[PDB]
Amino acid sequence: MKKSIKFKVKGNCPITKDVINEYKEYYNKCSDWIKNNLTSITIGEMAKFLQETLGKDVAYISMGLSDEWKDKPLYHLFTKKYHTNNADNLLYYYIKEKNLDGYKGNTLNIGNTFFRQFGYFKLVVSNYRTKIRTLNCEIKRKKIDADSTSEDIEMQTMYEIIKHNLNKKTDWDEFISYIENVENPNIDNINRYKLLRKCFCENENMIKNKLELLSIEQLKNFGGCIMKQHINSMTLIIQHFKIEEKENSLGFILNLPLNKKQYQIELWGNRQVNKGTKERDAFLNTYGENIVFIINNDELYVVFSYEYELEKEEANFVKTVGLDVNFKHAFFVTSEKDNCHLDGYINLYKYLLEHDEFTNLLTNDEKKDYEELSKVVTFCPFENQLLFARYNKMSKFCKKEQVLSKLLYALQKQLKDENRTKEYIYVSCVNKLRAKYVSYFILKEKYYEKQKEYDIEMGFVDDSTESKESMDKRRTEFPFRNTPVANELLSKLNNVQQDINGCLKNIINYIYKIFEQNGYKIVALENLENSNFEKKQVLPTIKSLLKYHKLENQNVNDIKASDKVKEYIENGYYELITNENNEIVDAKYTEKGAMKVKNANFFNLMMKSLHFASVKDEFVLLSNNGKTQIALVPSEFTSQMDSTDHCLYMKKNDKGKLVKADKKEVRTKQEKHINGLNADFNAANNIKYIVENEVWREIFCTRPKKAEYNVPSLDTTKKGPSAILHMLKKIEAIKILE
RNA sequence: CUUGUUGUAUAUAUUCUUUUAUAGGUAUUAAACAACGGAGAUGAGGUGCGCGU
DNA sequence: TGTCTATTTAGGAGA
DNA sequence: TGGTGCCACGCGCACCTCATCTCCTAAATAGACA
Ligand SMILES: [Mg+2]
Ligand SMILES: [Mg+2]
Ligand SMILES: [Mg+2]
Ligand SMILES: [Mg+2]
Ligand SMILES: [Mg+2]
Repeated sequence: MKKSIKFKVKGNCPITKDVINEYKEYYNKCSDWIKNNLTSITIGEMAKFLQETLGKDVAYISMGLSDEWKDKPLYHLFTKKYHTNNADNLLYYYIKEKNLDGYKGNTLNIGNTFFRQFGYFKLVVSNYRTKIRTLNCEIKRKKIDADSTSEDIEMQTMYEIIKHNLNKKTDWDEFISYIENVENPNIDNINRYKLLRKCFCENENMIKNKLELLSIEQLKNFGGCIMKQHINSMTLIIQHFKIEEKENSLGFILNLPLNKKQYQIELWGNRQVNKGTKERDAFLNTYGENIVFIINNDELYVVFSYEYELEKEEANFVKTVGLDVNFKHAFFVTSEKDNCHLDGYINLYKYLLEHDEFTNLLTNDEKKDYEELSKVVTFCPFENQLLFARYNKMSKFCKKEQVLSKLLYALQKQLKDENRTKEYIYVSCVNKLRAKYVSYFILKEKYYEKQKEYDIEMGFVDDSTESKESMDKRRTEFPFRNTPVANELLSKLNNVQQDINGCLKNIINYIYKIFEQNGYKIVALENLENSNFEKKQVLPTIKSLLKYHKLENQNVNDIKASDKVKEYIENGYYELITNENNEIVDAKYTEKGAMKVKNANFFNLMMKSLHFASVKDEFVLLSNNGKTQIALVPSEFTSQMDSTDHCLYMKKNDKGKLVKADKKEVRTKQEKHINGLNADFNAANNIKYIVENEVWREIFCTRPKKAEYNVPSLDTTKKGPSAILHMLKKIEAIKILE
């Protein structure tokens, strides 16, 4: 397979930001024409024009006037059945004969072949291929009543196939049995899905054809592929260029055709391609025609590609370990009791408990929970509530955060003194990660505050909704992103997130090398794909407490609102500024309510900024060269199933039916599972079981294929609670709860 | 050219920064450890703010 | 009369 | 479900994560300049 190496240009280069901007504008004009004619023009018309004017007996004109494509619209060139080069040539020479992109050359006089046809136009065509070949549909949900039109119900069945992935009839049968068979079902939700399931069977193929028709019909409203204003990149493909080792140096030289002559661009050396290594030999003998110019941080970089041989190892199944990912007490918990057998490993929870100062702050049960976690093999102590004590100064966890931080930094300095580099790097990165997330949160909140200030200041008066044109033009003419305030905040946020990513990579590398050193052949992980959880608790804001809640002119003495609104009013969250007649004119977030809003934002943003569903990607990248491999398992009911029986907990019903027990019934406390273990130790030991048992490995995990770059040795196709729950029942992996 | 990017110092000084404050900016001192397939686009989501309901 | 660099073209069913 | 601990509709303007796909070629000829 082909890899990449970046190089930094050492001197001055003709490639400036203006050249790249001109390239980008040419991209935009070409894509604008393509989007304006994606269905209006036919392939046969373009081919006929070329044959009549230029008059060539070439294959790209013969295939365009063939009967397969003579009548079809322009977007069929981007489908995977049409010949790639033939479609490129037909489109390019039609646009060129017509001058449809307004091309008048370029500033550096770069060879028009290497700049226009095989540069921006080639990227445009390759982008429009991705759009067409993965064409989707956009349907807005709607509640269907008992007496509703056929068109409304027909659309909603297509909607449910799009979102919930209901292809086969078994997909519907599992989904209904997942929704139905649970304590306290929602009758309204089941009625809609049953109606749509009935409709799906009667028009199943018509649904699959109307989906395609609607996708093609929506392509008219497509805005086209647009090269963003923040790109600062340019790709040229040149068949004949040269890369030579610079004599008496560790650098390289790029000989490039620039305005009918040869230009030389000097490149800094790269430790990925060193003089005595085999990677320099592979790079220098197998590089490709791809050349990238990118301006990152006001500096020019050059990218290339080259071939390489991958010797990634196969799975072994001799010693496996699971791993759950959490946020409340530990970042990573394995499925292995710590018994002073792993080498290079240090227990930070078994370090915290050795100090009397920390345990004295612990209540009797909390102390037992920490002593519970300290026997497992854990990593990177993250404390969601203790960390928020840094921002919320009037908190109840403040003294615990101070002691935790002090002990952690003392351990860091001690490890630095004793020359234990891997452990020292790990501890320092844990400290820095905890510190940097708070900075990220502060910067995000400031961004929100400044945006609100700017919007209220502008005072956008718009005539009507439902259309952008009716609204004030200033709302599009002067958006908040343009002002200088927004740019500094985003720069600071990007820097903080970069630090976070680096620290996380260091921690994961530590974990992987610990597992690799002792002879663990496979590491199993959850298949995490979403981390954008909804903000499940947002207090009714000032606008929403007076408009949607209709509390604007009600009575404080007699509040005609919801029970939850009564709960909120009873506590001091709000400041109702009533008038002389006890009519509310304004409402203000008090200190308690504002702090609650900040807390909700803090925990919601923690899921994303720490890249919850991307640590398996780091483990895969480390598994590309290492001896330990990676297995991805479905992340359903792993923190809801017994690790000592490998069974689910299902209770009876009022009708005597076995249904699914609530997730909060097998989980009394968030740290304990009813089986008498730690839930993270339970969840990680569930994860290991799929790999451990040959039966479950074949049932849930895909067959081991050839080793590939960024590919787990074991992966999963099934995605969804209904899919996993259905398979769990069929193998009798179920026990009856009390 | 003892050479690229990113992470790692609770390191020295600062009438620096609450818009990174157990951290950064600005200017120094030091050491190794590690990872590195790049570009663009499209799509699905979540979240912020304003105008309406 | 070379001597380098830009620039077309690349299939398919049909036979 | 997973992470926590359970949550309003339209129009827009912006920022983030995560998934997926394209693409990384070679020969032969035409032209620019002496
Ligand atoms: Mg988990
Ligand atoms: Mg940094
Ligand atoms: Mg867990
Ligand atoms: Mg660097
Ligand atoms: Mg470095």
